[PDB]
Amino acid sequence: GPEEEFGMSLIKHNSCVITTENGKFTGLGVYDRFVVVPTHADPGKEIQVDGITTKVIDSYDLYNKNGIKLEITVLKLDRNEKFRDIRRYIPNNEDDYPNCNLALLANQPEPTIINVGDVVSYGNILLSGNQTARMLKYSYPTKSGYCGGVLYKIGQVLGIHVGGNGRDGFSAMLLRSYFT
Ligand SMILES: *[C@@H](CC(=O)OCC)[C@H](C[C@@H]1CCNC1=O)NC(=O)[C@@H](CC(=O)[C@@H](NC(=O)c1cc(C)on1)C(C)C)Cc1ccc(F)cc1
Repeated sequence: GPEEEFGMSLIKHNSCVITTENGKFTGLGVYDRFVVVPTHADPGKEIQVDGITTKVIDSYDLYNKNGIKLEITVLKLDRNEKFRDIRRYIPNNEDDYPNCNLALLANQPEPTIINVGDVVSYGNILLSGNQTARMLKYSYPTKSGYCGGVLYKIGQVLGIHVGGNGRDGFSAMLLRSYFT
């Protein structure tokens, strides 16, 4: 089945467990030594990538035009390994996406693929009191430990999981123009 194989491939080549003072998160390698984590992962001067202490050269928290956070932080890692370029899989615009999946690595016994169903561009939400913009919503009972999880569909890297309430799950949207 090509979409599930695409999912495991994306974890093999583009996923990693980013560890910070806040705990372990699924990091998504986007291109060269750039990786994204939830902004609430709160990455310091050094983070652990798959257990290896790594220095982060620069840390860029992503915000929309009106100053609201996107809950995406772009990390530029000090390390030899280069990530495969998945940018061509990233959407240029906001949209809705039926039958999506979530690729989990951190806090999981092993790389796990969860089907969260239909996804909708849901607008701004309040995560633990904090306004957050460009939210993809889905009706799936996502749990603690899922943050950083890569929302995807065959040939499509849609977003990274950042929150939920036992009922629904929310992902920070990935847009191509952010990785330019
Ligand atoms: C993922 C965090 C993680 O894995 O960290 C590893 C150390 C986690 C996923 C949720 C836990 C419960 N269900 C989940 O899917 N994210 C968080 O815990 C963030 C906080 C929340 O998600 C809160 N939820 C809401 O605020 C909320 C709002 C709506 C419309 O639906 N749910 C609950 C835990 C109360 C952590 C976080 C993220 C972003 C922030 F700006 C602040 C805090």
